[PDB]
Amino acid sequence: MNRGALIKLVESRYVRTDLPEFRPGDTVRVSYKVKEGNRTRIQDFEGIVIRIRRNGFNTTFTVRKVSYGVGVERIFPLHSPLIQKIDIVQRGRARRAKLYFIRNLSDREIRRKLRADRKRIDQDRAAERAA
Amino acid sequence: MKGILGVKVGMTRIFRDDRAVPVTVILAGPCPVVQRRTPEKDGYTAVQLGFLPQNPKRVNRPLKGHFAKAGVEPVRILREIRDFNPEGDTVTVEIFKPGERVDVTGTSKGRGFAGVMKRWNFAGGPDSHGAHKIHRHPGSIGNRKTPGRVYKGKKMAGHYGAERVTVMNLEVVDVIPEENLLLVKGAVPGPNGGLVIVRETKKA
Amino acid sequence: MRHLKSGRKLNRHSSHRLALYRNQAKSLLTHGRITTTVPKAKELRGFVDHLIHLAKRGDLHARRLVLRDLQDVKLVRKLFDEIAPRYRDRQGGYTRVLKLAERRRGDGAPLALVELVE
Amino acid sequence: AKHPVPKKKTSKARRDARRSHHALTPPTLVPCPECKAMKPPHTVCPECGYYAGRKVLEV
Amino acid sequence: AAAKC
Amino acid sequence: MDEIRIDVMRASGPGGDGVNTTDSAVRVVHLPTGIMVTCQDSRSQIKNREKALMILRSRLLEMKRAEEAER
Amino acid sequence: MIQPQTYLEVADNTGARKIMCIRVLKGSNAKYATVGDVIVASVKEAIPRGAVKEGDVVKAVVVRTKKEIKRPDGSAIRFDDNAAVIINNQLEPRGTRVFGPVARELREKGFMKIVSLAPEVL
RNA sequence: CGAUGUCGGCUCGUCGCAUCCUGGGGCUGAAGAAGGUCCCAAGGGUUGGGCUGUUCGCCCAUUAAAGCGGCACGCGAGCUGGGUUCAGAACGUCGUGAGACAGUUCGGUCUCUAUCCGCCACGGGCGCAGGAGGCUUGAGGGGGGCUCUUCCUAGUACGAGAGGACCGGAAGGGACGCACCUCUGGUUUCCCAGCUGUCCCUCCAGGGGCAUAAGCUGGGUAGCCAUGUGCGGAAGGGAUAACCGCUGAAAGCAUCUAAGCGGGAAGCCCGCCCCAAGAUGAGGCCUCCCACGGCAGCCGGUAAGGACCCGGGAAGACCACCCGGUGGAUGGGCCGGGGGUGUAAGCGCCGCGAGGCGUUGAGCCGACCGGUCCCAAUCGUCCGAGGUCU
RNA sequence: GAAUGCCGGCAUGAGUAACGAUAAAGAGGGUGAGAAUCCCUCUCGCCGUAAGCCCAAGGGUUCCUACGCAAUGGUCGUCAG
Ligand SMILES: [Mg+2]
Ligand SMILES: [Mg+2]
Ligand SMILES: [Mg+2]
Ligand SMILES: [Mg+2]
Ligand SMILES: [Mg+2]
Ligand SMILES: [Mg+2]
Ligand SMILES: [Mg+2]
Ligand SMILES: [Mg+2]
Ligand SMILES: [Mg+2]
Ligand SMILES: [Mg+2]
Ligand SMILES: [Mg+2]
Ligand SMILES: [Mg+2]
Ligand SMILES: [Mg+2]
Ligand SMILES: [Mg+2]
Ligand SMILES: [Mg+2]
Ligand SMILES: [Mg+2]
Ligand SMILES: [Mg+2]
Ligand SMILES: [Mg+2]
Ligand SMILES: [Mg+2]
Ligand SMILES: [Mg+2]
Ligand SMILES: [Mg+2]
Ligand SMILES: [Mg+2]
Ligand SMILES: [Mg+2]
Ligand SMILES: [Mg+2]
Ligand SMILES: [Mg+2]
Ligand SMILES: [Mg+2]
Ligand SMILES: [Mg+2]
Ligand SMILES: [Mg+2]
Ligand SMILES: [Mg+2]
Ligand SMILES: [Mg+2]
Ligand SMILES: [Mg+2]
Ligand SMILES: [Mg+2]
Ligand SMILES: [Mg+2]
Ligand SMILES: [Mg+2]
Ligand SMILES: [Mg+2]
Ligand SMILES: [Mg+2]
Ligand SMILES: [Mg+2]
Ligand SMILES: [Mg+2]
Ligand SMILES: [Mg+2]
Ligand SMILES: [Mg+2]
Ligand SMILES: [Mg+2]
Ligand SMILES: [Mg+2]
Ligand SMILES: [Mg+2]
Ligand SMILES: [Mg+2]
Ligand SMILES: [Mg+2]
Ligand SMILES: [Mg+2]
Ligand SMILES: [Mg+2]
Ligand SMILES: [Mg+2]
Ligand SMILES: [Mg+2]
Ligand SMILES: [Mg+2]
Ligand SMILES: [Mg+2]
Ligand SMILES: [Mg+2]
Ligand SMILES: [Mg+2]
Ligand SMILES: [Mg+2]
Ligand SMILES: [Mg+2]
Ligand SMILES: [Mg+2]
Ligand SMILES: [Mg+2]
Ligand SMILES: [Mg+2]
Ligand SMILES: [Mg+2]
Ligand SMILES: [Mg+2]
Ligand SMILES: [Mg+2]
Ligand SMILES: [Mg+2]
Ligand SMILES: [Mg+2]
Ligand SMILES: [Mg+2]
Ligand SMILES: [Mg+2]
Ligand SMILES: [Mg+2]
Ligand SMILES: [Mg+2]
Ligand SMILES: [Mg+2]
Ligand SMILES: [Mg+2]
Ligand SMILES: [Mg+2]
Ligand SMILES: [Mg+2]
Ligand SMILES: [Mg+2]
Ligand SMILES: [Mg+2]
Ligand SMILES: [Mg+2]
Ligand SMILES: [Mg+2]
Ligand SMILES: [Mg+2]
Ligand SMILES: [Mg+2]
Ligand SMILES: [Mg+2]
Ligand SMILES: [Mg+2]
Ligand SMILES: [Mg+2]
Ligand SMILES: [Mg+2]
Ligand SMILES: [Mg+2]
Ligand SMILES: [Mg+2]
Ligand SMILES: [Mg+2]
Ligand SMILES: [Mg+2]
Ligand SMILES: [Mg+2]
Ligand SMILES: [Mg+2]
Ligand SMILES: [Mg+2]
Ligand SMILES: [Mg+2]
Ligand SMILES: [Mg+2]
Ligand SMILES: [Mg+2]
Ligand SMILES: [Mg+2]
Ligand SMILES: [Mg+2]
Ligand SMILES: [Mg+2]
Ligand SMILES: [Mg+2]
Ligand SMILES: [Mg+2]
Ligand SMILES: [Mg+2]
Ligand SMILES: [Mg+2]
Ligand SMILES: [Mg+2]
Ligand SMILES: [Mg+2]
Ligand SMILES: [Mg+2]
Ligand SMILES: [Mg+2]
Ligand SMILES: [Mg+2]
Ligand SMILES: [Mg+2]
Ligand SMILES: [Mg+2]
Ligand SMILES: [Mg+2]
Ligand SMILES: [Mg+2]
Ligand SMILES: [Mg+2]
Ligand SMILES: [Mg+2]
Ligand SMILES: [Mg+2]
Ligand SMILES: [Mg+2]
Ligand SMILES: [Mg+2]
Ligand SMILES: [Mg+2]
Ligand SMILES: [Mg+2]
Ligand SMILES: [Mg+2]
Ligand SMILES: [Mg+2]
Ligand SMILES: [Mg+2]
Ligand SMILES: [Mg+2]
Ligand SMILES: [Mg+2]
Ligand SMILES: [Mg+2]
Ligand SMILES: [Mg+2]
Ligand SMILES: [Mg+2]
Ligand SMILES: [Mg+2]
Ligand SMILES: [Mg+2]
Ligand SMILES: [Mg+2]
Ligand SMILES: [Mg+2]
Ligand SMILES: [Mg+2]
Ligand SMILES: [Mg+2]
Ligand SMILES: [Mg+2]
Ligand SMILES: [Mg+2]
Ligand SMILES: [Mg+2]
Ligand SMILES: [Mg+2]
Ligand SMILES: [Mg+2]
Ligand SMILES: [Mg+2]
Ligand SMILES: [Mg+2]
Ligand SMILES: [Mg+2]
Ligand SMILES: [Mg+2]
Ligand SMILES: [Mg+2]
Ligand SMILES: [Mg+2]
Ligand SMILES: [Mg+2]
Ligand SMILES: [Mg+2]
Ligand SMILES: [Mg+2]
Ligand SMILES: [Mg+2]
Ligand SMILES: [Mg+2]
Ligand SMILES: [Mg+2]
Ligand SMILES: [Mg+2]
Ligand SMILES: [Mg+2]
Ligand SMILES: [Mg+2]
Ligand SMILES: [Mg+2]
Ligand SMILES: [Mg+2]
Ligand SMILES: [Mg+2]
Ligand SMILES: [Mg+2]
Ligand SMILES: [Mg+2]
Ligand SMILES: [Mg+2]
Ligand SMILES: [Mg+2]
Ligand SMILES: [Mg+2]
Ligand SMILES: [Mg+2]
Ligand SMILES: [Mg+2]
Ligand SMILES: [Mg+2]
Ligand SMILES: [Mg+2]
Ligand SMILES: [Mg+2]
Ligand SMILES: [Mg+2]
Ligand SMILES: [Mg+2]
Ligand SMILES: [Mg+2]
Ligand SMILES: [Mg+2]
Ligand SMILES: [Mg+2]
Ligand SMILES: [Mg+2]
Ligand SMILES: [Mg+2]
Ligand SMILES: [Mg+2]
Ligand SMILES: [Mg+2]
Ligand SMILES: [Mg+2]
Ligand SMILES: [Mg+2]
Ligand SMILES: [Mg+2]
Ligand SMILES: [Mg+2]
Ligand SMILES: [Mg+2]
Ligand SMILES: [Mg+2]
Ligand SMILES: [Mg+2]
Ligand SMILES: [Mg+2]
Ligand SMILES: [Mg+2]
Ligand SMILES: [Mg+2]
Ligand SMILES: [Mg+2]
Ligand SMILES: [Mg+2]
Ligand SMILES: [Mg+2]
Ligand SMILES: [Mg+2]
Ligand SMILES: [Mg+2]
Ligand SMILES: [Mg+2]
Ligand SMILES: [Mg+2]
Ligand SMILES: [Mg+2]
Ligand SMILES: [Mg+2]
Ligand SMILES: [Mg+2]
Ligand SMILES: [Mg+2]
Ligand SMILES: [Mg+2]
Ligand SMILES: [Mg+2]
Ligand SMILES: [Mg+2]
Ligand SMILES: [Mg+2]
Ligand SMILES: [Mg+2]
Ligand SMILES: [Mg+2]
Ligand SMILES: [Mg+2]
Ligand SMILES: [Mg+2]
Ligand SMILES: [Mg+2]
Ligand SMILES: [Mg+2]
Ligand SMILES: [Mg+2]
Ligand SMILES: [Mg+2]
Ligand SMILES: [Mg+2]
Ligand SMILES: [Mg+2]
Ligand SMILES: [Mg+2]
Ligand SMILES: [Mg+2]
Ligand SMILES: [Mg+2]
Ligand SMILES: [Mg+2]
Ligand SMILES: [Mg+2]
Ligand SMILES: [Mg+2]
Ligand SMILES: [Mg+2]
Ligand SMILES: [Mg+2]
Ligand SMILES: [Mg+2]
Ligand SMILES: [Mg+2]
Ligand SMILES: [Mg+2]
Ligand SMILES: [Mg+2]
Ligand SMILES: [Mg+2]
Ligand SMILES: [Mg+2]
Ligand SMILES: [Mg+2]
Ligand SMILES: [Mg+2]
Ligand SMILES: [Mg+2]
Ligand SMILES: [Mg+2]
Ligand SMILES: [Mg+2]
Ligand SMILES: [Mg+2]
Ligand SMILES: [Mg+2]
Ligand SMILES: [Mg+2]
Ligand SMILES: [Mg+2]
Ligand SMILES: [Mg+2]
Ligand SMILES: [Mg+2]
Ligand SMILES: [Mg+2]
Ligand SMILES: [Mg+2]
Ligand SMILES: [Mg+2]
Ligand SMILES: [Mg+2]
Ligand SMILES: [Mg+2]
Ligand SMILES: [Mg+2]
Ligand SMILES: [Mg+2]
Ligand SMILES: [Mg+2]
Ligand SMILES: [Mg+2]
Ligand SMILES: [Zn+2]
Repeated sequence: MNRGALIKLVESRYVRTDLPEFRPGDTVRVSYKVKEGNRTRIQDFEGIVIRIRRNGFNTTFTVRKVSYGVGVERIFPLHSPLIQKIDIVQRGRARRAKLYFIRNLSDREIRRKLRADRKRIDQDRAAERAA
Repeated sequence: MKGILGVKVGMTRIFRDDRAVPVTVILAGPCPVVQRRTPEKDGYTAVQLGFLPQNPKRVNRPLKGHFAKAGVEPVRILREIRDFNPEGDTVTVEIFKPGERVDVTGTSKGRGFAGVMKRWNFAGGPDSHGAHKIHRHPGSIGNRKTPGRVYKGKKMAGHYGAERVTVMNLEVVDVIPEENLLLVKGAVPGPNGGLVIVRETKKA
Repeated sequence: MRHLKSGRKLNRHSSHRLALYRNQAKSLLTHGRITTTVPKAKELRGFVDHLIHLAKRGDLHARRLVLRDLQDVKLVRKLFDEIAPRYRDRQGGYTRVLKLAERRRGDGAPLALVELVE
Repeated sequence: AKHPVPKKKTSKARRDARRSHHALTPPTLVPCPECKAMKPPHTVCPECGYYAGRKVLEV
Repeated sequence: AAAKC
Repeated sequence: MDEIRIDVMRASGPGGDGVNTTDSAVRVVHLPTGIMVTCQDSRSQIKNREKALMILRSRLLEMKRAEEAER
Repeated sequence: MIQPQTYLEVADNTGARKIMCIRVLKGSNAKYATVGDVIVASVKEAIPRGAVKEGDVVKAVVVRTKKEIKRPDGSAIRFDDNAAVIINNQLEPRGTRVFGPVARELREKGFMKIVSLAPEVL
């Protein structure tokens, strides 16, 4: 038997492909299905991806945003069915895979360290030219 | 009572009604009936299941005879499921349906010689304030001249794990019969690749 | 516990263990066959096979990679020009450990030969 | 600690009962198929230098 | 060594 | 005495193995008012219990005399 | 994960600025408080002339934690501070404004006035 | 008195019951709710802080409750040493003085090696009348045993109101236990990268050592883990305690009792989980070998089998256990995937330059999931029945 | 037959603690009856206000060369104060 294969076979019915690739440093908008008392509504959470810990189906990414003077971080399963969509808001470029250090940086400092990833910005604009 | 032999494949989680559900996958079947214990012949009721086919070049003549009386290919494991008389000649994952509760029996992970802190969750000792070479020690093990001895069953360092453990009342989250797979919610004793036993729960 | 842990420790701290593997690599690659203790011989196969596989690649990058462990340009030159050609069609398994019959007298240690294969 | 110490001399009987586990097992030896000498299995013959049916070292 | 006083 | 609790315990200070092991100290508590008197003046719980009750009574009395005098 | 000695910011306008948890009001001996649990606390730091003053022993519900909160859907949420809203023994907030985001767990635990007052629920 | 180490704390508990809680009750000056009092009951539970060396006690905030005692006031060959309990010093006090103090004050050496019993783990031997490979019965042990809130019933019964049930039915907790690593969060001694100083290779470039037993720093797989996850306390059957009865004499009445029967506890037996046939009372079942040769014994060579040796293992201190040993995927290599790091070197281009851009998510790359006989588990050896009597 | 007697011998603890700084080793070649431990070469590591060098005190042949390995050397020894 191939145990890893079996596990992947169990997870295959739950894997998503509809979501855009992003990298730590990218500013992203996760549209998330939330229940509140009775109904379910879609709440937006937009922030800088500070982390993607990969484990195949079990990959999760962590998005950080300052919200009314308070920094909030929110961890999402990358293949959650609660995730309506993820919009790339902006392409930042980092020099490492985890950006925990931006938790102790000022606004202008984060602006300086994670700059516009011109290359992957142009790749984005060159795509969608698939008319 | 209904049972089946299995292999612990690994863990992961699925989503069910917008809930992430931790699961342990088990490769249960298929388990051919090799022997049936009956009140007349053996004094009790049980079914000896086989599991995992074996290299016939690795099965001695006593065991080959045991399989020949059954008409079964040589197999790696024989385990009885007590008080279980399956209808046919083969026991498969289909004996369980999603939503049933099961007890799973595995062989725990072996800690080897285990400290009193790991084995019994003792508090150990202080790490400063004068503590003298007793940070992970058990402390006193008794009284004085009365009784002048240590009780049997006293909690002490020693081997820990690699032991039969039965976790009970696990939700069967899914059955995938084409792959002989079983999904139980929660944790199951032992390593991946370890052999397990899945019986119908005794809770109610 | 040691569950699923790869790698002997050989009663050496981290920098001494790495230097041990490098020195045995320099000697194996130098003489083609060395005698050492059975546990050392077994751990060397992996360290040396990897170096010979990079030699089989032959690019400047592999040579620079191999030099980090071997340091000797003349030895690396022998690794690339004389040794790696012998293994061009061999899929790993460039080293062989056979065990000797007589234990070392001063400490009883079991010995083995390690050699490059034909 | 407070210096533990043997309470009684161990008797000849008790001392020698502790040693009932100390006898050496003789070395496992097989004949070399090349030169018929007794050597431990899975080692190169130290007498003729053969292993796996061929010469591996000089002796 | 502490004392029985 | 039914509204008086008497506590006995180890005293403080010198005494060696004596002070370590003897319930010579006494606390007497007037349960209605809550006021307490303590005594470890001697080595004897009995003498200390007596002196404690003496002082306790003398203090309650001075309270009762003070109320009637304010009245 | 709040416990006795833990300092919490006050996310309301009661006058209190820092409160120190002295008790987790969750049973006989709960070790930890998280979002939506009530605590008893000492008011360690306050602005002048507020409703509560330094020294007051108050109740509050924890609204934000630096230890992330796990949710049945597999997600989690984490805040930059540990914050609480000071309440009365009837669970109603004692201030009139709630500063900063609060955890959606407060809703499902019957702190609806607080959830209402909060500028964002996460 | 040729030494029985003395307070408190810590650790580890175990027992008693005169019971703090929880369960069951009778009486009540018991309307309800909440109490009081006594009876049964020791299964489980019995919080975190401030003060003080404290025990004790007070206080804060909670709790179902914050029980009381025994065990050399349990436990210093288990720890501590704040106190007590030597030698220094000082205050008060006493003494002419030297000195003295259940008076105070600051300080003041707590001993690596366990022989026997006991305890926790693990083997070796023999036994269990043939010799073997499996699978098991469970005598008898052990584990476990807590409890709260809210809601519905129902704002009903009860009560002037305030308040506010029984019974039954839901949901959610705290602490504890067992297991687990998918997620969360740790570690991850060399898996990747960045950085300084110095010395070296080989001058540039690119690298190596050392700065810890990782030089430092940012990260980090598997594993091992809790702060994370799953699950447990039962349900149910039986016999009881206090207590309440049915029928019922003695004793025309009465009586729970003398004959008989019922109900009745978190407790008792079983039930659940784990160990267990050295259970010498050594059990049961399925299967395999078989009357060998030589003077209830001996000795050889064998059978079924097993061991030795070897490659290993989420098994493990050794031992054991488990798997594999070329008819082989057991380890190592190699290969693919995962995963980590985060875009190698070299070259080209821009800049005076530090650098930047491109090639490029590149290069490197532990353990994870697989594949592949490239390397190594070569070749073998030794044990091992012939079955007592009735 | 006892004096924690005296002198000596031999047991037990026990194949147990330990083998004296955690600066660190690996291989190849030589010698020899015998080599982890001696010699040689290469690689590695450690000290470098020292763990290098020179005096004085003290020690008194421990210096050099050959030949040796019973004991001394905490193992071994072909080596050595
Ligand atoms: Mg997996
Ligand atoms: Mg910002
Ligand atoms: Mg920049
Ligand atoms: Mg770019
Ligand atoms: Mg198997
Ligand atoms: Mg298992
Ligand atoms: Mg585990
Ligand atoms: Mg311990
Ligand atoms: Mg623990
Ligand atoms: Mg444990
Ligand atoms: Mg502790
Ligand atoms: Mg503690
Ligand atoms: Mg601790
Ligand atoms: Mg420490
Ligand atoms: Mg000390
Ligand atoms: Mg100690
Ligand atoms: Mg220490
Ligand atoms: Mg101890
Ligand atoms: Mg004692
Ligand atoms: Mg004693
Ligand atoms: Mg006794
Ligand atoms: Mg195991
Ligand atoms: Mg074990
Ligand atoms: Mg268990
Ligand atoms: Mg359930
Ligand atoms: Mg499903
Ligand atoms: Mg399958
Ligand atoms: Mg099993
Ligand atoms: Mg361990
Ligand atoms: Mg360890
Ligand atoms: Mg491995
Ligand atoms: Mg390594
Ligand atoms: Mg060591
Ligand atoms: Mg070492
Ligand atoms: Mg060693
Ligand atoms: Mg180093
Ligand atoms: Mg060399
Ligand atoms: Mg060698
Ligand atoms: Mg060696
Ligand atoms: Mg080149
Ligand atoms: Mg490399
Ligand atoms: Mg060999
Ligand atoms: Mg050998
Ligand atoms: Mg030697
Ligand atoms: Mg030696
Ligand atoms: Mg000690
Ligand atoms: Mg001691
Ligand atoms: Mg000590
Ligand atoms: Mg000692
Ligand atoms: Mg004696
Ligand atoms: Mg002795
Ligand atoms: Mg004697
Ligand atoms: Mg004798
Ligand atoms: Mg003797
Ligand atoms: Mg003995
Ligand atoms: Mg003898
Ligand atoms: Mg022994
Ligand atoms: Mg022998
Ligand atoms: Mg009294
Ligand atoms: Mg006293
Ligand atoms: Mg005092
Ligand atoms: Mg005195
Ligand atoms: Mg006394
Ligand atoms: Mg006096
Ligand atoms: Mg104020
Ligand atoms: Mg103030
Ligand atoms: Mg003030
Ligand atoms: Mg407020
Ligand atoms: Mg704020
Ligand atoms: Mg005495
Ligand atoms: Mg004596
Ligand atoms: Mg004596
Ligand atoms: Mg003595
Ligand atoms: Mg007790
Ligand atoms: Mg009673
Ligand atoms: Mg009471
Ligand atoms: Mg009660
Ligand atoms: Mg009651
Ligand atoms: Mg009532
Ligand atoms: Mg009333
Ligand atoms: Mg009552
Ligand atoms: Mg009564
Ligand atoms: Mg009890
Ligand atoms: Mg304080
Ligand atoms: Mg205190
Ligand atoms: Mg106190
Ligand atoms: Mg006191
Ligand atoms: Mg109560
Ligand atoms: Mg109360
Ligand atoms: Mg208390
Ligand atoms: Mg005591
Ligand atoms: Mg006590
Ligand atoms: Mg004590
Ligand atoms: Mg001590
Ligand atoms: Mg003590
Ligand atoms: Mg003692
Ligand atoms: Mg003692
Ligand atoms: Mg002791
Ligand atoms: Mg003692
Ligand atoms: Mg002291
Ligand atoms: Mg002291
Ligand atoms: Mg003295
Ligand atoms: Mg004076
Ligand atoms: Mg006088
Ligand atoms: Mg005077
Ligand atoms: Mg006078
Ligand atoms: Mg005086
Ligand atoms: Mg004094
Ligand atoms: Mg006194
Ligand atoms: Mg004093
Ligand atoms: Mg003083
Ligand atoms: Mg003092
Ligand atoms: Mg001092
Ligand atoms: Mg010591
Ligand atoms: Mg012993
Ligand atoms: Mg004894
Ligand atoms: Mg014993
Ligand atoms: Mg045995
Ligand atoms: Mg028998
Ligand atoms: Mg027999
Ligand atoms: Mg058998
Ligand atoms: Mg059984
Ligand atoms: Mg039983
Ligand atoms: Mg018995
Ligand atoms: Mg119970
Ligand atoms: Mg109602
Ligand atoms: Mg009604
Ligand atoms: Mg009302
Ligand atoms: Mg109810
Ligand atoms: Mg318990
Ligand atoms: Mg556990
Ligand atoms: Mg685990
Ligand atoms: Mg994992
Ligand atoms: Mg993890
Ligand atoms: Mg993690
Ligand atoms: Mg990891
Ligand atoms: Mg590396
Ligand atoms: Mg480095
Ligand atoms: Mg450098
Ligand atoms: Mg350079
Ligand atoms: Mg260097
Ligand atoms: Mg250096
Ligand atoms: Mg160093
Ligand atoms: Mg440092
Ligand atoms: Mg690190
Ligand atoms: Mg980390
Ligand atoms: Mg990890
Ligand atoms: Mg892990
Ligand atoms: Mg674990
Ligand atoms: Mg936990
Ligand atoms: Mg639960
Ligand atoms: Mg009944
Ligand atoms: Mg009648
Ligand atoms: Mg009647
Ligand atoms: Mg009767
Ligand atoms: Mg009855
Ligand atoms: Mg009735
Ligand atoms: Mg019951
Ligand atoms: Mg219960
Ligand atoms: Mg069993
Ligand atoms: Mg058995
Ligand atoms: Mg018999
Ligand atoms: Mg018996
Ligand atoms: Mg038996
Ligand atoms: Mg049997
Ligand atoms: Mg039999
Ligand atoms: Mg039977
Ligand atoms: Mg065996
Ligand atoms: Mg092994
Ligand atoms: Mg293990
Ligand atoms: Mg073993
Ligand atoms: Mg051994
Ligand atoms: Mg071993
Ligand atoms: Mg063995
Ligand atoms: Mg087996
Ligand atoms: Mg085998
Ligand atoms: Mg073979
Ligand atoms: Mg074999
Ligand atoms: Mg393989
Ligand atoms: Mg492989
Ligand atoms: Mg296989
Ligand atoms: Mg290996
Ligand atoms: Mg990959
Ligand atoms: Mg990747
Ligand atoms: Mg670039
Ligand atoms: Mg490049
Ligand atoms: Mg470059
Ligand atoms: Mg470049
Ligand atoms: Mg230029
Ligand atoms: Mg840049
Ligand atoms: Mg990659
Ligand atoms: Mg590799
Ligand atoms: Mg790869
Ligand atoms: Mg590679
Ligand atoms: Mg895994
Ligand atoms: Mg193949
Ligand atoms: Mg042979
Ligand atoms: Mg004599
Ligand atoms: Mg005499
Ligand atoms: Mg004498
Ligand atoms: Mg003498
Ligand atoms: Mg003599
Ligand atoms: Mg003598
Ligand atoms: Mg003598
Ligand atoms: Mg002698
Ligand atoms: Mg001796
Ligand atoms: Mg001896
Ligand atoms: Mg030994
Ligand atoms: Mg010993
Ligand atoms: Mg030892
Ligand atoms: Mg020693
Ligand atoms: Mg020593
Ligand atoms: Mg040792
Ligand atoms: Mg040092
Ligand atoms: Mg040493
Ligand atoms: Mg050190
Ligand atoms: Mg050093
Ligand atoms: Mg070493
Ligand atoms: Mg070397
Ligand atoms: Mg060497
Ligand atoms: Mg050498
Ligand atoms: Mg050599
Ligand atoms: Mg030597
Ligand atoms: Mg020699
Ligand atoms: Mg050496
Ligand atoms: Mg030399
Ligand atoms: Mg210098
Ligand atoms: Mg001189
Ligand atoms: Mg001299
Ligand atoms: Mg001389
Ligand atoms: Mg000599
Ligand atoms: Mg010698
Ligand atoms: Mg000699
Ligand atoms: Mg001589
Ligand atoms: Mg010597
Ligand atoms: Mg010697
Ligand atoms: Mg020495
Ligand atoms: Mg010689
Ligand atoms: Mg000399
Ligand atoms: Zn031969």
